[PDB]
Amino acid sequence: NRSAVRGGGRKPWRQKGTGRARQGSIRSPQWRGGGVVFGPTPRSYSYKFPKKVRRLAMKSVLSDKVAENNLVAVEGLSFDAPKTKEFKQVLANLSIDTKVLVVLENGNDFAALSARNLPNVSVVTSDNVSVLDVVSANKVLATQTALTQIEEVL
Amino acid sequence: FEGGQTPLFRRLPKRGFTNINRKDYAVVNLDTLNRFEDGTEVTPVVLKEAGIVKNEKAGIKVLADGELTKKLTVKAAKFSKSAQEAIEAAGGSIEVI
Amino acid sequence: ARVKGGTVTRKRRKKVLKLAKGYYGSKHTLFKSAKEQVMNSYYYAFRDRRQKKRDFRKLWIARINAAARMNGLSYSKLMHGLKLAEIDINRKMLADLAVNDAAAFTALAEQAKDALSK
RNA sequence: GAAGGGAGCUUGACUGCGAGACCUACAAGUCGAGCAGGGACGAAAGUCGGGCUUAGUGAUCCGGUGGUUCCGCAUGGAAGG
RNA sequence: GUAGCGAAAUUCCUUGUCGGGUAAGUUCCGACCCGCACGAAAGGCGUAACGAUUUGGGCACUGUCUCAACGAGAGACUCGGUGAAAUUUUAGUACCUGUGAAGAUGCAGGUUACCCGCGACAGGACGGAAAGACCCCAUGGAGCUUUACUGUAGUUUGAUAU
RNA sequence: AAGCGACUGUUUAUCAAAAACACAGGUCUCUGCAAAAUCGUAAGAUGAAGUAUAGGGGCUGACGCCUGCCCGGUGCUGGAA
RNA sequence: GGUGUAGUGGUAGGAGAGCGUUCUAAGGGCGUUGAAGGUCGAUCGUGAGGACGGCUGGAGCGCUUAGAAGUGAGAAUGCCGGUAUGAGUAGCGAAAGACAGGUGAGAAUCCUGUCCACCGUAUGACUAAGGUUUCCUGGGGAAGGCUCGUCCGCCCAGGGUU
RNA sequence: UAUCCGGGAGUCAGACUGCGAGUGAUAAGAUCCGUAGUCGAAAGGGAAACAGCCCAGACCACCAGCUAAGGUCCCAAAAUA
RNA sequence: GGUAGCGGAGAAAUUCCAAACGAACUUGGAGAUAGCUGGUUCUCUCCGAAAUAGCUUUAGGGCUAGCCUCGGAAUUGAGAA
RNA sequence: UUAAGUGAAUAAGGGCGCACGGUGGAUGCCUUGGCACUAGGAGCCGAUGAAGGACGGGACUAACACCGAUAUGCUUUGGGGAGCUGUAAGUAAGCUAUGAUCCAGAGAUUUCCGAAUGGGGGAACCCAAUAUCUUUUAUAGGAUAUUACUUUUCAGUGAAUACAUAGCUGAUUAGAGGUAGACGCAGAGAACUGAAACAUCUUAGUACCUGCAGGAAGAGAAAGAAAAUUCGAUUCCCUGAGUAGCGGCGAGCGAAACGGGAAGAGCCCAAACCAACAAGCUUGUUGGGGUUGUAGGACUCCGAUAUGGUAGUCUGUUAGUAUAGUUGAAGGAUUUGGAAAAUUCCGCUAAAGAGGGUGAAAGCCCCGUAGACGAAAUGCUGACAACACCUAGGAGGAUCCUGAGUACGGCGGAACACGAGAAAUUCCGUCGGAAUCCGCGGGGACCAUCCCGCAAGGCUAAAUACUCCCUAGUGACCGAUAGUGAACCAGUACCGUGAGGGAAAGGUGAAAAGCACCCCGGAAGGGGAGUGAAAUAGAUCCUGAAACCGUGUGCCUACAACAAGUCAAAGCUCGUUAAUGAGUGAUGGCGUGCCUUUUGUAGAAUGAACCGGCGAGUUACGAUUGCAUGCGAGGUUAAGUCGAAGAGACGGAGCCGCAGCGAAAGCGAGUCUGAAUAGGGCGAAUGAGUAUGUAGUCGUAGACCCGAAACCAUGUGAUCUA
Ligand SMILES: [K+]
Ligand SMILES: [K+]
Ligand SMILES: [K+]
Ligand SMILES: [K+]
Ligand SMILES: [K+]
Ligand SMILES: [K+]
Ligand SMILES: [K+]
Ligand SMILES: [K+]
Ligand SMILES: [K+]
Ligand SMILES: [K+]
Ligand SMILES: [K+]
Ligand SMILES: [K+]
Ligand SMILES: [K+]
Ligand SMILES: [K+]
Ligand SMILES: [K+]
Ligand SMILES: [K+]
Ligand SMILES: [K+]
Ligand SMILES: [K+]
Ligand SMILES: [K+]
Ligand SMILES: [K+]
Ligand SMILES: [K+]
Ligand SMILES: [K+]
Ligand SMILES: [K+]
Ligand SMILES: [K+]
Ligand SMILES: [K+]
Ligand SMILES: [K+]
Ligand SMILES: [K+]
Ligand SMILES: [K+]
Ligand SMILES: [K+]
Ligand SMILES: [K+]
Ligand SMILES: [K+]
Ligand SMILES: [K+]
Ligand SMILES: [K+]
Ligand SMILES: [K+]
Ligand SMILES: [K+]
Ligand SMILES: [K+]
Ligand SMILES: [K+]
Ligand SMILES: [K+]
Ligand SMILES: [K+]
Ligand SMILES: [K+]
Ligand SMILES: [K+]
Ligand SMILES: [K+]
Ligand SMILES: [K+]
Ligand SMILES: [K+]
Ligand SMILES: [K+]
Ligand SMILES: [K+]
Ligand SMILES: [K+]
Ligand SMILES: [K+]
Ligand SMILES: [K+]
Ligand SMILES: [K+]
Ligand SMILES: [K+]
Ligand SMILES: [K+]
Ligand SMILES: [K+]
Ligand SMILES: [K+]
Ligand SMILES: [K+]
Ligand SMILES: [Mg+2]
Ligand SMILES: [Mg+2]
Ligand SMILES: [Mg+2]
Ligand SMILES: [Mg+2]
Ligand SMILES: [Mg+2]
Ligand SMILES: [Mg+2]
Ligand SMILES: [Mg+2]
Ligand SMILES: [Mg+2]
Ligand SMILES: [Mg+2]
Ligand SMILES: [Mg+2]
Ligand SMILES: [Mg+2]
Ligand SMILES: [Mg+2]
Ligand SMILES: [Mg+2]
Ligand SMILES: [Mg+2]
Ligand SMILES: [Mg+2]
Ligand SMILES: [Mg+2]
Ligand SMILES: [Mg+2]
Ligand SMILES: [Mg+2]
Ligand SMILES: [Mg+2]
Ligand SMILES: [Mg+2]
Ligand SMILES: [Mg+2]
Ligand SMILES: [Mg+2]
Ligand SMILES: [Mg+2]
Ligand SMILES: [Mg+2]
Ligand SMILES: [Mg+2]
Ligand SMILES: [Mg+2]
Ligand SMILES: [Mg+2]
Ligand SMILES: [Mg+2]
Ligand SMILES: [Mg+2]
Ligand SMILES: [Mg+2]
Ligand SMILES: [Mg+2]
Ligand SMILES: [Mg+2]
Ligand SMILES: [Mg+2]
Ligand SMILES: [Mg+2]
Ligand SMILES: [Mg+2]
Ligand SMILES: [Mg+2]
Ligand SMILES: [Mg+2]
Ligand SMILES: [Mg+2]
Ligand SMILES: [Mg+2]
Ligand SMILES: [Mg+2]
Ligand SMILES: [Mg+2]
Ligand SMILES: [Mg+2]
Ligand SMILES: [Mg+2]
Ligand SMILES: [Mg+2]
Ligand SMILES: [Mg+2]
Ligand SMILES: [Mg+2]
Ligand SMILES: [Mg+2]
Ligand SMILES: [Mg+2]
Ligand SMILES: [Mg+2]
Ligand SMILES: [Mg+2]
Ligand SMILES: [Mg+2]
Ligand SMILES: [Mg+2]
Ligand SMILES: [Mg+2]
Ligand SMILES: [Mg+2]
Ligand SMILES: [Mg+2]
Ligand SMILES: [Mg+2]
Ligand SMILES: [Mg+2]
Ligand SMILES: [Mg+2]
Ligand SMILES: [Mg+2]
Ligand SMILES: [Mg+2]
Ligand SMILES: [Mg+2]
Ligand SMILES: [Mg+2]
Ligand SMILES: [Mg+2]
Ligand SMILES: [Mg+2]
Ligand SMILES: [Mg+2]
Ligand SMILES: [Mg+2]
Ligand SMILES: [Mg+2]
Ligand SMILES: [Mg+2]
Repeated sequence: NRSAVRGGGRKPWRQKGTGRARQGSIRSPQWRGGGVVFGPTPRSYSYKFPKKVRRLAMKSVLSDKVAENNLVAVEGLSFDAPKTKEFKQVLANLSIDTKVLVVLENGNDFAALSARNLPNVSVVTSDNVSVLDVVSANKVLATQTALTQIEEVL
Repeated sequence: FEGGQTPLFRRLPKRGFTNINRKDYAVVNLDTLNRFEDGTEVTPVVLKEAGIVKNEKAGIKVLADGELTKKLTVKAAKFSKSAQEAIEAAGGSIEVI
Repeated sequence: ARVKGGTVTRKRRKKVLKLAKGYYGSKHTLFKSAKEQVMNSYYYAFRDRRQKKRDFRKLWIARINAAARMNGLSYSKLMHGLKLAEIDINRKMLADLAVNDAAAFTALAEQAKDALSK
């Protein structure tokens, strides 16, 4: 704003006589290079909902997936070593081709690594799952242990 | 502001004072006491756990607004005379903690 | 999230200028003069869509009057006679008959005069 | 039919109020039957909360005087409210 | 309120009255004194010399004027070169009378007027230039004054310490 | 020939050069020296390496003739019951 | 959705519903077989506005739903830039130049010569300050020079202060 | 349609005409009230032009019709009724 | 070379102090304050004022009321003619 | 033929439409650079000469960059492996597998000015002294080292003056100055402004100035908070709360404790007393001793010579880490094309589908990324060890010690939210002036009782504040009038005496392939010919709007009074988004611009020369209402911890609501007034709230934008003028 712009202290010309429009500073907002009136300022956009509303939202997305039958539960995801080709074959076996949220229990590092690089796959741990993740994903591929941990969390 | 006419607060006089030793009590009524079972021992801790009284202020005072129906032993900072009569007529008892 | 001027300004002003085609000099070249003139044109256009009805009724009345005089009658007497005779042909059709079908207009005038006599 | 005038006795030129009204931007202003307390006059009815009615007045802050079963910075006092 | 001076750099009434000067003098000079409202160091009165001081008269001198005429040069004017500015709502931008925010190129009625220029003038465009300095207002500003209010530097007086 | 200013000077750079300022002269008053006065919080300076025939301040303004009355009021100066 | 009846001027101002701009998310698309942008057109909607063609252009951009705003200009003697009007107009800044010859693409303006004219207690000759290479030599004629320029205190390259 | 409750205002320069008064001079396009209208914030028709007068309130299209004020010899629609 | 802005200097004019001096210039407080003037950008639909009262160091400002708008509650329907 | 009547066409110029140019630089797209932050690092540099400069160094050298007479660089240790001699072309001359250029660590050199310090001085210049060395036969000349001031310590000399001291000399010691326009503490300290005026008050202990600093600072180990009975240094966050209070009781100002968290750490002296030393039984130095409020300590008795700890150390050893790096998967064809990454067909890779570049849009072409690996040298951190420094229990009180011109009081100021007020508590100046354990201070005047504590001495990490810089990133942040003033040789040009003010200016093309040659011309500039996908991409170079200027012409225009239009319309010309079409338009009707401000403006009231761009109700924190969602007599978490700068989880301290009435004690569906079971007021009967989102309005902030004359505080000016 005009206070922050460089310079602009003195009065450009006397109040009367010159025949020009009266001015106070070369940095006034109407001047080329003058300060900005209002405009963006640093601030936070984040707010918090009531805990009960948060919980209802999470339950709602998960319930919606189940009702549409887009929730695919697998007995377990084990990879001796991380290999994206093997995980891609796993998706094919499960017949999942659209966007998928892969929910893994904590510590399943090989599964997580092998899946993450696939363009349509979003990997999240059962302890860290959010409304946005579930809603974004068209299908939810979850392991049975992950579902157990989710049920405990909620 | 009233454009120079003497504002209302200026017209009106100050009044009263605040007692330094002022004591306010968290109020409880017989209808709320009905939420408990017969023979139950009602206590400030019990009320706080039940969530009926989150802030007890100087203490719990029991009032006789509603009709009590359960026998209870009630412990509180104070009791209104009507409240004590109602509790005791219901077969309960009152103790001034 | 800055929204610079863009092209909406030019688009809007160009619409006004196109509306002002044919005006005299700056009144079609310059946006401010053009807009001021286009507004007056709108005022005149709305006002004239009403005045136009008046003008043509006036024209028809004058032509009917000339034809009635030739047939031995004034415009006013002709219209009074037609109303008596229950003729609902309006002034537009009457003026058209006077200019184009003189015989038909004369027949209308005869019936009007007969009604007046009765 | 006095609200004008005179005489006797008096102090209602009362205390706590006050349904309901008028007036009104507000703050204010005006009228009020009636209830209770305790009275004046009158045999009684009953009248009396000043004067025939309408002017004779000034918000708040601050301070003085009197009363008060109110408060009293650990407690009892006090200081001060 | 003395001396002195006085219609004055002071006299409103006032071009006071009288005399001088002029054919004619609200100015000027001399005098008078009802000094609206002179006056003795914010000096009174007078004064040789001095003054790009103010005032009146005279001689000389003249285009200052009667009353304008001619001539020289620079600009202006034509041509070649170079080439701004203030102003500017758009303008195909008449006159009279009237009307209208009461003073019209633009509105009404009437009149006049072929199209485009060039050299001149300045009546109008309430012409340009400067958000009027006059006037009023703002619970504006600034400089200044004082026996305005409240302070205060200094100056001084007392107690006290050294 | 009259007014004003004695005079030479000085002044509003850029609308006023004058009758305005200065001036020599007059007068009043302060100041005994670390003088008074002034700059400075102070130190330190000017006054002045001067000393009442000197220095500061106020007024008047060459020269000539003169400068009347009032000390109640306000200042200053002195007094001290 | 249909019918009927009624209603629909409007400043300050209140309410409602929309258009368009940039960006984010998601989805679904379009683009060297030509995106955005620009331009023209006789196109659509009740309005802000939306399409579709031709041309230009040469690499990014729509659409639907939701979200966030530096979100819409014609006026502030507004700021910046560009370009007009006045206008081929004012002005071209105290004074004498003439002609012959030369140079050169081009000469009133540069060089040479002759005459003429001007200053001469200066417009001459020295120096201090200040300026700071403007000095000399050879080139140049974009710009600067109030015209012109072959020329210059200008530009280019060398050199010069013992 | 009135109330009452609440959110958001703007307005505190008014003008003229008719009628009733004051001030003024029984002047003012004056001034100050009361009352009605219009303008303000209202386009259209009439009053030559002419905010406030007369008629009349524009959501739009029409080269249809009937009227209001005001008009009908020509400009200029309609009676040389 | 010296004197510097709460200042200097002034033969005194508010006169000079770097082309505007009743208080220099520059930067900062600073986006001073401005009941004052100017400006404030797309569209359509519904409704639509006021220029008054009271009080005001108040009079071209402001506050409450009056007049407008949006939502709501309720009624023995209380409004208008 | 005569007469009467009618009578087109022509354009000196102009208008409209259209087409094509020019000018100019809007728009679109793009980006060298910015903006706001996050994580980590680093938080100082200087007499061992700094920050910042001047002048120099290149084969050519004007500028920038780098370097300093060892000058476009030197040495050394590592990295890297083919070109390299900057910008920056062009020559010219060279270097490089004997490993160059280049990258990182360490080191050498580092002119002159500048605190600048041998002296001087108008910065980058001048002139010296001493000693050694050097040139000359010799003087002159040259090089090197030392030579400021003050402070510390020491030594010698040494006055008035006898001793002395002062001074002087030398040696020794550590300071000066600059910053990072930030943060901290302190001294000094405004005004505009608000209060609708203004003085108390507010702005505000703010801006400015000055001092001192440190990487943080400050505070800090109770003469405390309290009175639930208890807590146990300090700091900071949430909350208490806009409460209690202060206040021309106005405008406004405004806590603290409790509670919840972040982080946590406690220690030294003085004194008593002891030992030694020295002088003059005390009195100073040294060492021991001892350190406190359930009083401690001395001192006297006993018993232990351990047990633990540390906020120490250029002490190593070790690990990790920072400063270069190495490695790192997978595609070919077909169509369009100048060019493929695009299209189409089949593949392949993925712990790598982050990103950037490549002739258009690439997982598989390149640089990269995931992942793996890597350090000679120098820092940093952590451990381990070493060294070092702290670290005693019990019982007695006879006596001694436990901070004096202090605490405190009067007067005058100031700080505490608290403006002298009833005013504690803290501090300053001045004066007066205590007690000391049976003692002293505090618990908001004061006293008594009770409780809590032990001043007048010192030190102390962490949580906290800030970012000039460095490294790695992020963004519903900017995209050349924006974003830093500065994307570009910017604090430059330019302006000013000076302080100081302060710009403008980005884009050819994929690649210069930057138009050989020819032609007009003195050139400039053009036309060909070429390059190119494109030259109307030709360097004023992407796109190329509008104003403005011009060329061509389809229609109209020289009897007309014109806010320039609109309505009606002949004629002429032309044929589209094919529409009851388009351009022009004789002629006729109606008709005084836009805006602002007004009772009223065409107004002869204001604003705009035109065009383009830019240019004004926003955000944060609170209040309140509507709408929406969740829960519902309940609702909800704040700070903080974990987590991607996310969601989310935990966190119930706290806030709102469920009870009101009263000034208050207090009572309570009632309560207050009152003598009152009266009346009346406010409430209940007669219940919905709360968290969040969103919108309207308001408050605090510049608060919709622009505008004063002015006020105040540092500085710069006597080159004009007095
Ligand atoms: K006289
Ligand atoms: K006089
Ligand atoms: K005479
Ligand atoms: K004279
Ligand atoms: K003179
Ligand atoms: K003459
Ligand atoms: K007017
Ligand atoms: K004229
Ligand atoms: K002034
Ligand atoms: K004089
Ligand atoms: K004199
Ligand atoms: K004299
Ligand atoms: K003179
Ligand atoms: K003078
Ligand atoms: K004299
Ligand atoms: K004197
Ligand atoms: K005097
Ligand atoms: K004198
Ligand atoms: K006297
Ligand atoms: K006296
Ligand atoms: K197009
Ligand atoms: K904005
Ligand atoms: K403008
Ligand atoms: K021009
Ligand atoms: K021109
Ligand atoms: K030459
Ligand atoms: K309302
Ligand atoms: K009237
Ligand atoms: K002078
Ligand atoms: K023509
Ligand atoms: K120096
Ligand atoms: K900083
Ligand atoms: K003040
Ligand atoms: K005010
Ligand atoms: K510290
Ligand atoms: K608060
Ligand atoms: K006040
Ligand atoms: K010890
Ligand atoms: K490639
Ligand atoms: K790529
Ligand atoms: K290391
Ligand atoms: K106090
Ligand atoms: K205490
Ligand atoms: K304590
Ligand atoms: K191109
Ligand atoms: K044309
Ligand atoms: K016409
Ligand atoms: K005017
Ligand atoms: K009662
Ligand atoms: K009651
Ligand atoms: K709700
Ligand atoms: K809300
Ligand atoms: K603001
Ligand atoms: K606001
Ligand atoms: K000077
Ligand atoms: Mg500033
Ligand atoms: Mg002008
Ligand atoms: Mg900017
Ligand atoms: Mg714009
Ligand atoms: Mg009609
Ligand atoms: Mg007490
Ligand atoms: Mg107490
Ligand atoms: Mg006379
Ligand atoms: Mg005479
Ligand atoms: Mg006199
Ligand atoms: Mg005198
Ligand atoms: Mg005199
Ligand atoms: Mg000419
Ligand atoms: Mg008139
Ligand atoms: Mg007229
Ligand atoms: Mg006209
Ligand atoms: Mg005019
Ligand atoms: Mg004028
Ligand atoms: Mg004015
Ligand atoms: Mg004189
Ligand atoms: Mg003289
Ligand atoms: Mg002058
Ligand atoms: Mg003069
Ligand atoms: Mg005098
Ligand atoms: Mg209507
Ligand atoms: Mg775009
Ligand atoms: Mg904007
Ligand atoms: Mg503009
Ligand atoms: Mg002319
Ligand atoms: Mg000349
Ligand atoms: Mg001479
Ligand atoms: Mg020369
Ligand atoms: Mg030459
Ligand atoms: Mg020339
Ligand atoms: Mg009037
Ligand atoms: Mg109005
Ligand atoms: Mg009308
Ligand atoms: Mg009007
Ligand atoms: Mg009819
Ligand atoms: Mg007719
Ligand atoms: Mg007749
Ligand atoms: Mg004066
Ligand atoms: Mg000057
Ligand atoms: Mg301020
Ligand atoms: Mg309406
Ligand atoms: Mg008042
Ligand atoms: Mg090597
Ligand atoms: Mg030196
Ligand atoms: Mg004020
Ligand atoms: Mg440090
Ligand atoms: Mg690879
Ligand atoms: Mg492919
Ligand atoms: Mg205080
Ligand atoms: Mg004291
Ligand atoms: Mg005390
Ligand atoms: Mg204790
Ligand atoms: Mg710390
Ligand atoms: Mg810029
Ligand atoms: Mg651009
Ligand atoms: Mg700039
Ligand atoms: Mg092109
Ligand atoms: Mg171009
Ligand atoms: Mg004619
Ligand atoms: Mg003609
Ligand atoms: Mg007016
Ligand atoms: Mg104008
Ligand atoms: Mg100076
Ligand atoms: Mg000097």
